[PDB]
Amino acid sequence: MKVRPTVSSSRRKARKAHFSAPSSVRRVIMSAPLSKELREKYNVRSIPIRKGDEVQIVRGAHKDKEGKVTSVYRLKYVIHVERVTREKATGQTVPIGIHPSNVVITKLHLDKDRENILARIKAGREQVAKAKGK
Amino acid sequence: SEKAGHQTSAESWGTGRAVARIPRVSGGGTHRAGQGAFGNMCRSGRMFAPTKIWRKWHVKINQGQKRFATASALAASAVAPLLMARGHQVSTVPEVPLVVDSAAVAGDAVAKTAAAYKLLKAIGAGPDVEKVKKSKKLRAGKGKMRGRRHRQRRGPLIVYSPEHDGKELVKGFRNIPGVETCPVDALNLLQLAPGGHLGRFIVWTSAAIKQLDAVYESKKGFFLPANIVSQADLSRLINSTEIQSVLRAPKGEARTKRAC
RNA sequence: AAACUUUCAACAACGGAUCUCUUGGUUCUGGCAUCGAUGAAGAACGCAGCGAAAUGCGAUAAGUAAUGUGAAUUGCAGAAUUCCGUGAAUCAUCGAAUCUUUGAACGCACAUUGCGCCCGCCGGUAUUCCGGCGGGCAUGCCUGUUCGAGCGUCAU
RNA sequence: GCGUGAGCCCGGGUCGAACGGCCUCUAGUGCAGAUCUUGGUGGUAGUAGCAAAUACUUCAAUGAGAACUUGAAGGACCGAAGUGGGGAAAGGUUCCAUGUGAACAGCGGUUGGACAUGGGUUAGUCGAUCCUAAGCCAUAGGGAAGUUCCGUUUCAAAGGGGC
RNA sequence: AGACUAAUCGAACCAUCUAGUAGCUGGUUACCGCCGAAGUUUCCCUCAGGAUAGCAGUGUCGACCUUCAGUUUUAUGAGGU
RNA sequence: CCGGGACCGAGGACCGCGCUCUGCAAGGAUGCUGGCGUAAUGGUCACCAGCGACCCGUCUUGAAACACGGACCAAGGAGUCAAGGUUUUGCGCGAGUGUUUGGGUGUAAAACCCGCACGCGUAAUGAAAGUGAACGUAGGUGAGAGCUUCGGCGCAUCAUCGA
RNA sequence: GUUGACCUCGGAUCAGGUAGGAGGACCCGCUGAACUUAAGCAUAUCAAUAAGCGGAGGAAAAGAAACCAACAGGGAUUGCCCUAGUAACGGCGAGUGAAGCGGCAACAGCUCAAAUUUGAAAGCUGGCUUCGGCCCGCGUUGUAAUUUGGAGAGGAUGCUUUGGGCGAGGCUCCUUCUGAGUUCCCUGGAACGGGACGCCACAGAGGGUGAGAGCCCCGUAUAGUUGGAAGCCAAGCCUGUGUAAAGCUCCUUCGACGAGUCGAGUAGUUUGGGAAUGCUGCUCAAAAUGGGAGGUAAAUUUCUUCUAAAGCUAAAUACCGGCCAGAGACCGAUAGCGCACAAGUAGAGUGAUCGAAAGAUGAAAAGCACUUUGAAAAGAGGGUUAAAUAGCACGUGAAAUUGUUGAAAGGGAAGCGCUUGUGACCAGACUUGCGCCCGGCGGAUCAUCCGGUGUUCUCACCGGUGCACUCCGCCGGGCUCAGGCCA
Ligand SMILES: [K+]
Ligand SMILES: [K+]
Ligand SMILES: [K+]
Ligand SMILES: [K+]
Ligand SMILES: [K+]
Ligand SMILES: [K+]
Ligand SMILES: [K+]
Ligand SMILES: [K+]
Ligand SMILES: [K+]
Ligand SMILES: [K+]
Ligand SMILES: [K+]
Ligand SMILES: [K+]
Ligand SMILES: [K+]
Ligand SMILES: [K+]
Ligand SMILES: [K+]
Ligand SMILES: [K+]
Ligand SMILES: [K+]
Ligand SMILES: [K+]
Ligand SMILES: [K+]
Ligand SMILES: [K+]
Ligand SMILES: [K+]
Ligand SMILES: [K+]
Ligand SMILES: [K+]
Ligand SMILES: [K+]
Ligand SMILES: [K+]
Ligand SMILES: [K+]
Ligand SMILES: [K+]
Ligand SMILES: [K+]
Ligand SMILES: [K+]
Ligand SMILES: [K+]
Ligand SMILES: [K+]
Ligand SMILES: [K+]
Ligand SMILES: [K+]
Ligand SMILES: [K+]
Ligand SMILES: [K+]
Ligand SMILES: [K+]
Ligand SMILES: [K+]
Ligand SMILES: [K+]
Ligand SMILES: [K+]
Ligand SMILES: [K+]
Ligand SMILES: [K+]
Ligand SMILES: [K+]
Ligand SMILES: [K+]
Ligand SMILES: [Mg+2]
Ligand SMILES: [Mg+2]
Ligand SMILES: [Mg+2]
Ligand SMILES: [Mg+2]
Ligand SMILES: [Mg+2]
Ligand SMILES: [Mg+2]
Ligand SMILES: [Mg+2]
Ligand SMILES: [Mg+2]
Ligand SMILES: [Mg+2]
Ligand SMILES: [Mg+2]
Ligand SMILES: [Mg+2]
Ligand SMILES: [Mg+2]
Ligand SMILES: [Mg+2]
Ligand SMILES: [Mg+2]
Ligand SMILES: [Mg+2]
Ligand SMILES: [Mg+2]
Ligand SMILES: [Mg+2]
Ligand SMILES: [Mg+2]
Ligand SMILES: [Mg+2]
Ligand SMILES: [Mg+2]
Ligand SMILES: [Mg+2]
Ligand SMILES: [Mg+2]
Ligand SMILES: [Mg+2]
Ligand SMILES: [Mg+2]
Ligand SMILES: [Mg+2]
Ligand SMILES: [Mg+2]
Ligand SMILES: [Mg+2]
Ligand SMILES: [Mg+2]
Ligand SMILES: [Mg+2]
Ligand SMILES: [Mg+2]
Ligand SMILES: [Mg+2]
Ligand SMILES: [Mg+2]
Ligand SMILES: [Mg+2]
Ligand SMILES: [Mg+2]
Ligand SMILES: [Mg+2]
Ligand SMILES: [Mg+2]
Ligand SMILES: [Mg+2]
Ligand SMILES: [Mg+2]
Ligand SMILES: [Mg+2]
Ligand SMILES: [Mg+2]
Ligand SMILES: [Mg+2]
Ligand SMILES: [Mg+2]
Ligand SMILES: [Mg+2]
Ligand SMILES: [Mg+2]
Ligand SMILES: [Mg+2]
Ligand SMILES: [Mg+2]
Ligand SMILES: [Mg+2]
Ligand SMILES: [Mg+2]
Ligand SMILES: [Mg+2]
Ligand SMILES: [Mg+2]
Ligand SMILES: [Mg+2]
Ligand SMILES: [Mg+2]
Ligand SMILES: [Mg+2]
Ligand SMILES: [Mg+2]
Ligand SMILES: [Mg+2]
Ligand SMILES: [Mg+2]
Ligand SMILES: [Mg+2]
Ligand SMILES: [Mg+2]
Ligand SMILES: [Mg+2]
Ligand SMILES: [Mg+2]
Ligand SMILES: [Mg+2]
Ligand SMILES: [Mg+2]
Ligand SMILES: [Mg+2]
Ligand SMILES: [Mg+2]
Ligand SMILES: [Mg+2]
Ligand SMILES: [Mg+2]
Ligand SMILES: [Mg+2]
Ligand SMILES: [Mg+2]
Ligand SMILES: [Mg+2]
Ligand SMILES: [Mg+2]
Ligand SMILES: [Mg+2]
Ligand SMILES: [Mg+2]
Ligand SMILES: [Mg+2]
Ligand SMILES: [Mg+2]
Ligand SMILES: [Mg+2]
Ligand SMILES: [Mg+2]
Ligand SMILES: [Mg+2]
Ligand SMILES: [Mg+2]
Ligand SMILES: [Mg+2]
Ligand SMILES: [Mg+2]
Repeated sequence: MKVRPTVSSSRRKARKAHFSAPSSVRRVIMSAPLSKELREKYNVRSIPIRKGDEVQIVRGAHKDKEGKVTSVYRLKYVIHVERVTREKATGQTVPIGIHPSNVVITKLHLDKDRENILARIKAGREQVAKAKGK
Repeated sequence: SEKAGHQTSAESWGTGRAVARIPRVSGGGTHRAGQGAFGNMCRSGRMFAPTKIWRKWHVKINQGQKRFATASALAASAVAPLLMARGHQVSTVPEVPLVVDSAAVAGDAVAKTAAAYKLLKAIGAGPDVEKVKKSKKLRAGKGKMRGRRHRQRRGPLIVYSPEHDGKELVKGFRNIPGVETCPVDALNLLQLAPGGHLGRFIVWTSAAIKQLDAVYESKKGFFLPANIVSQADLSRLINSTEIQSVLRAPKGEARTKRAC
């Protein structure tokens, strides 16, 4: 149960905030879990998904398929992964939208800022446990 | 709202125009022109006797009658047949009233939810806790839109002494569904007879049971009531020698034979 | 006997009731005190790669600077960054700026994109005329400065 | 199938996300009428009618389709106080060219003041701008609790010309 | 001409007081069970309206109070049709 | 004292009143036999036949009325809420009763706790100054449920004479 | 005569400033109705209200007694409870109506005029300025210090009081970080459903994800933790010093105190205010132990209590108009605001103003490629989808009213009640059950006794014994009894 007076538990207000969120908030809403190997390597459990990293599908009809993230369509709350597609009546190929909460990241795109994210969350995630241990 | 249905300037057309007498909107060029207004029978009108905020929402109860009812509920909580008739599962509890030693008092004695859950199982309260977990449904109407989505059953109530036990056990029992806590000196009739039905299942602590008599001694203007009868067992009275020896002989049987 | 009229069922029509849904209302409770001559509230006209409205903005015009975040926007297209460092975005924040014509509205007017005056710079032979550009000129009242009026009135 | 009754329960079809029994609590709680309110739909009925302003006919072309589209040839009307040629008030693109399924032109339509896409208004001499009329409003002053009323030369120290 | 003052004139049009008042006309929503009327008295600027008594229902309490009666009989009064 | 027909069979161990007394017609139907075991009995609907049957709501002494409203269908549509009185039902305490204007406290608009004043009641009567409820086992007489040592004691309430 | 002042009144696009408009829910004033009730109506009521006008703030206003009282006396203002539907007003009709005392919320006090600094205008706006001051001006028709009735001034008397600077530490705001299954089987287009096995919990609030998810994602609990800014409070330390200024105790004597104001008459309005409660107009118009009040007009004599005609000031109280936030036994698209949508919009009126209708394909557009008939709109095939009985005239799809197919009736209405008939369609009920005897088949262990354990203390259960005329089950044959409908 919630305690603090600044927190609201209202169905009407919660749906409004979700479906009208700006772009920098939609980034955090679209997160995915890491795989067991990466989770052990980095001591991180989840991260916002980015274009240019590998993924495996674990729910829905397109299960056990893999590929790279080709686009993050924040206005639709879906992602596109290469080679998971469909054909129109004319025979043209069109991608299928997958919600990022039923994939697992098996390899992540890395740069200077991405490394800062992973280091920052890890340091806090272990400081909490160290203080909790007393 | 105070002004709903009265934000127009309608006036009756009077008799002679072959229409019913009722205020009608004035103007032209819209659908709204010429339509009825101000009535409780009219679309977009005003309702009959609009509701006000100065109706009585609260009720005053004599404090003596409050104290009578809470004492009557405590007595009913020590009758095992009444516990079963209110839906509680108590087939494996050793005694009623159920009292546990002060092993729930120390710093972090049951301050973890895992520890508190483990203690309820050993004592014999486990089946009543699992009854709540398995009962959970979606509410069956428009209450879902208004913040009340689910319904479930009630479990045991835990009574403790905040002065001796330490009040840290509230954290441990809070997250388990169905379990409530209350101090011994602030007992609540809403929890002791939920829904107006008697026989709540209660788990006491040793320190709390010792304090219960001192609590009732210090209530100015209240004393425990006297009953209107003295022996509640009706069969002992009727079938005693004092009464059966002075009766007249029976005039008939439970079934009368038909004559003519 | 058909056709016609009437009653019931199945399928097909007309119409939008019923059931379920809700980024909207309504009522209560708690916190805070901040418009304008340094030009407000309101009105008009414009601004996008492809827009009529709605939303945003003002010739720096679907926005500029600055700070944070860290890879998009998306109906189409192109292009940019692609996180090296020089940094996507109708993102968040917001302390520096721009801010057309009006409006208490202020050179005089206005049913007119009407008619004047003062100071300076630049051109045309020019202190005086014509054109371009910049800065100015409302009313009531207060304190001070300076120039005055009156046998109101003092001394010489 | 049950119930004197208001009603309750089951079978068959359609459909797609929530719902009921029992004891208490609570109310914006039960419709045929009010020339009742809002919305939808009949008979009448393929009915009343589509008759002022004299009037149309032949050939060819276009087109799926021609009485009311275009060419030529006949027959007619308005008869200079015109059914002609230009303006003021008012409207605001109705003007021109190309093209077009539906809707509109109370019959039709290949035509249109309709629908879509583009184009079109050039002044020192014609107007406005300048002057005053009937009138309206500032300034000096006087009323009115006040929004404001009167007052237009007055019981005012009210200007402009040169070097 | 009681004529005209935007299809409005024996006192225009618009918003508000305003859900103005009506002893007067119209309407007023499921079922079964038991009981069951009045249009008469007195007063009122009272006569299409009220108060007041009567007629009706519901809740009870006192005893299950030799208790009563829209009737006959016997004795005994009053009356001017 | 003998015949002939029609309709009906409630009840469910024994018990009673009786008689013509191995038993019976006496406090309510049994015995024997045939056909058929399914649409045969039974039920729903449609239609013909015999008898019966004026349009509802409303005002009115009187409505089927030549008295008014009503073409049809769906959804909406009218004795409520507050303060102040009163009688009656249920509940707590009882010569008293009432926490909640406020304070304490809290798992925080809930629940729990506190007590100084105050309201109603405990005494009336006069315009007012004012005064202010026992002769008696809290009286006598007639009724009176219940109890009773059978002599009486006598609730509630009614009528009556007194303080 | 010249020149130089002062007083009053003016000019300037002189130097520097300031007001108007919006908003108006709540606040401070002015002005001012009628509908209605009185069963008619004029005083009355509605109401010291609606409409109209002026002026402010986060609150405004009020406020430190010319008060209440009649006591053994209280002691600035405001608000709640009570006083109290009371005293009183009123065609004494309908109706109206306060205050003192008492308990609580919140608490806080002050400064001018009237005196000679007179051994020294000791005071202030503006300009320029090394920053230290200088210069003009205001002002003696009065700018500072001193005094405000609680006092005070003027004298005695001898004790006491004060100025600067650091400052640990804490509080408020922003920001970084936070536990646990996508384990196995079934249905399904898709598990977020059912079954099995686990884990977290100071976190089982809420929302999303292809259907009801504590452990898939955002968040939710707890004290902490990385970084940044500005304020406030504050334990305790380091320093001067009496030129000056301040408090207390006593006293002969002094002791200034607001004028067309108070008060009186009269007129109007208002109040519960009654020979007149407040306000305003006109006429008259004061005083020094004087003046006001002391709820019945007047004269005489006492008593009580304050100190008018000048001024400032936080809190408890009102309000959802403005900017934010949290909620509910409220409404669910003819409801709820007029507006869930490009709504104060489209549209009407010369104008002031009036003012609607209108939400829902599917998880995903995968929004129908190709062939064929047609001038075209479209149709027929063929595709997508879990579904086109979801095709943008899109969830579900009722009634009035209409088309086709099928059944039936009809000599100037139809519909309805009771009761047979015919045709069509249909729910039940019945199918066997218990018992006895004979035979076959299989399994035990039936009665009794010993040990243990319960329990209603005499009744049972478990282990051992039993071992074929006992006990249990099945099958085959015969017999009695009971069983459905109409007679
Ligand atoms: K209105
Ligand atoms: K008519
Ligand atoms: K709990
Ligand atoms: K609905
Ligand atoms: K715009
Ligand atoms: K002009
Ligand atoms: K079905
Ligand atoms: K036709
Ligand atoms: K003609
Ligand atoms: K002609
Ligand atoms: K010109
Ligand atoms: K020229
Ligand atoms: K012009
Ligand atoms: K000109
Ligand atoms: K003139
Ligand atoms: K004026
Ligand atoms: K008009
Ligand atoms: K009448
Ligand atoms: K006679
Ligand atoms: K009977
Ligand atoms: K009637
Ligand atoms: K009729
Ligand atoms: K009562
Ligand atoms: K009392
Ligand atoms: K007796
Ligand atoms: K001057
Ligand atoms: K309001
Ligand atoms: K006003
Ligand atoms: K009193
Ligand atoms: K000086
Ligand atoms: K002074
Ligand atoms: K510090
Ligand atoms: K599957
Ligand atoms: K699966
Ligand atoms: K499951
Ligand atoms: K006076
Ligand atoms: K005096
Ligand atoms: K007096
Ligand atoms: K509406
Ligand atoms: K218009
Ligand atoms: K399915
Ligand atoms: K299909
Ligand atoms: K569908
Ligand atoms: Mg998923
Ligand atoms: Mg009107
Ligand atoms: Mg409404
Ligand atoms: Mg429902
Ligand atoms: Mg501006
Ligand atoms: Mg410009
Ligand atoms: Mg200029
Ligand atoms: Mg000025
Ligand atoms: Mg759905
Ligand atoms: Mg209703
Ligand atoms: Mg109806
Ligand atoms: Mg009716
Ligand atoms: Mg015809
Ligand atoms: Mg014609
Ligand atoms: Mg004609
Ligand atoms: Mg023609
Ligand atoms: Mg002619
Ligand atoms: Mg001619
Ligand atoms: Mg043309
Ligand atoms: Mg054309
Ligand atoms: Mg036509
Ligand atoms: Mg046509
Ligand atoms: Mg055409
Ligand atoms: Mg056009
Ligand atoms: Mg000219
Ligand atoms: Mg004027
Ligand atoms: Mg003037
Ligand atoms: Mg006219
Ligand atoms: Mg009404
Ligand atoms: Mg009316
Ligand atoms: Mg009867
Ligand atoms: Mg009279
Ligand atoms: Mg009548
Ligand atoms: Mg009696
Ligand atoms: Mg009786
Ligand atoms: Mg006579
Ligand atoms: Mg029988
Ligand atoms: Mg037979
Ligand atoms: Mg039959
Ligand atoms: Mg008949
Ligand atoms: Mg007749
Ligand atoms: Mg009538
Ligand atoms: Mg009619
Ligand atoms: Mg509805
Ligand atoms: Mg100047
Ligand atoms: Mg203003
Ligand atoms: Mg009224
Ligand atoms: Mg009246
Ligand atoms: Mg009347
Ligand atoms: Mg009248
Ligand atoms: Mg007003
Ligand atoms: Mg302000
Ligand atoms: Mg305040
Ligand atoms: Mg103030
Ligand atoms: Mg004073
Ligand atoms: Mg005193
Ligand atoms: Mg006081
Ligand atoms: Mg009282
Ligand atoms: Mg009162
Ligand atoms: Mg009054
Ligand atoms: Mg002093
Ligand atoms: Mg002194
Ligand atoms: Mg987390
Ligand atoms: Mg869901
Ligand atoms: Mg969830
Ligand atoms: Mg699961
Ligand atoms: Mg004074
Ligand atoms: Mg007045
Ligand atoms: Mg007066
Ligand atoms: Mg809300
Ligand atoms: Mg609708
Ligand atoms: Mg609506
Ligand atoms: Mg729909
Ligand atoms: Mg097709
Ligand atoms: Mg379906
Ligand atoms: Mg349709
Ligand atoms: Mg549909
Ligand atoms: Mg139909
Ligand atoms: Mg028939
Ligand atoms: Mg054995």
